[PDB]
Amino acid sequence: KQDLEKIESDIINDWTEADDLDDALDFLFMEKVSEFKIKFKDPLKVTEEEYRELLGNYDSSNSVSSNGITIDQYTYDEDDDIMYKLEFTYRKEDNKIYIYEVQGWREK
Repeated sequence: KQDLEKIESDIINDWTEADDLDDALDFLFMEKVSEFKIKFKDPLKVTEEEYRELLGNYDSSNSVSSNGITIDQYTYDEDDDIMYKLEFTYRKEDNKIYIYEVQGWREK
């Protein structure tokens, strides 16, 4: 019954859908990408804090939400007068965020 040595020796875990998206964002945020759009047949489930981790340090935001949906917009002030706009379309119920759509683009 000393297989609990196996349990503490165990490496976990750790990946989650958010991590997987976050990793994509990493790519999609590069200076060379001018704009991307990702639509989800089945929405990408995510926790409130997982969602806050995906946003990381925007300068400003605005969101609007009629019916079950929230179009949430985020701004990242960049160099040479360029704003970066990230936008998440999502239903939330509750404490768990169901992203139906992510969009990115830049503006002067």
